[PDB]
Amino acid sequence: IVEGSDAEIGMSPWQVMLFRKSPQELLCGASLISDRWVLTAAHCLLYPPWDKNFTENDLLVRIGKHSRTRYERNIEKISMLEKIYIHPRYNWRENLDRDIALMKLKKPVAFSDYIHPVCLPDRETAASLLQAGYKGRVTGWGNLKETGQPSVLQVVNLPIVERPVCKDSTRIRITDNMFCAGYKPDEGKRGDACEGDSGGPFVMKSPFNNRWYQMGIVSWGEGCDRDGKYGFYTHVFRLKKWIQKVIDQFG
Amino acid sequence: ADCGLRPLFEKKSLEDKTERELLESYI
Amino acid sequence: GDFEEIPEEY
Ligand SMILES: N=C(N)c1ccc(CNC(=O)[C@@H]2CCCN2C(=O)COC2CCCC2)cc1
Ligand code: NA
Ligand code: NA
Repeated sequence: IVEGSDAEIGMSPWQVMLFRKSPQELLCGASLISDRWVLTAAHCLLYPPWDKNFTENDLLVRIGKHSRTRYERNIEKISMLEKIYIHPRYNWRENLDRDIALMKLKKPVAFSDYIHPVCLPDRETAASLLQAGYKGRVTGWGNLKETGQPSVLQVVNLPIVERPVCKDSTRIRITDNMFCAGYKPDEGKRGDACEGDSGGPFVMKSPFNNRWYQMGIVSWGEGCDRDGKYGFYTHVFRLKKWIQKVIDQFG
Repeated sequence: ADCGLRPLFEKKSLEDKTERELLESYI
Repeated sequence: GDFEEIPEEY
């Protein structure tokens, strides 16, 4: 996260760290959507141009964390993967369309003050909150700058950007399964997601029921916090049918 | 279910330091 | 790593 701030304790209790077993380092962010399911970006797990292809046994999930590098004894929970599900139309070849994957945990995680699931949007919440200018929140342990790494979880609030501005900011083909967020040069303020923030949540607090909903997943961008460029997020509600099918079929 | 309600904030009626920035953008 | 070692159990 670039130009963000340190998170408060328990501010993002759905935040998940996907952690490489060997060598032990940060892989990506992710989110807790129930006591046994974690949502992340597909590219975190599979991305053939970079020879990236992780299997279940390659990884651990760390939940309830604040510190990036520390083992937070009596606070974090560390979980094993039962199974990974990648969207079958995930487009790694061209533009990261449908950049989403589910992970099932070997055992349910115990909720606590620091560990708690985020909501997934319904059609009406999505319609009312995914509007240009409305701000969401992105969190993660990734780089603080494009060209280092934070001591604790970072947070930044960013406005959703109009689809024409999103499209005109890049040569990449943008799809209905993505949205972009960030400030304009003219707006002054700045901030962005960056490498290592991948697969973490873009959340918004519904003013209707005061609950936090995950509307996006950190997916891609060109550089980090560049003027005239915007971060791109997987549109969670647009892929919700695949999400429900997986969880229903695989419980 | 109890999703999206944070034990150290919503469940205690405490607000974090910048959630009001989001609220104010919901125009 | 820059990372603290996790309990061997995991
Ligand atoms: N500035 C941001 N908002 C931002 C956020 C997340 C990331 C990490 N993700 C990545 O680096 C992803 C995965 C492989 C290529 N990639 C990219 O960002 C750049 O590659 C092209 C984007 C569309 C297809 C590929 C990079 C940047
Ligand atoms: Na364009
Ligand atoms: Na920018």
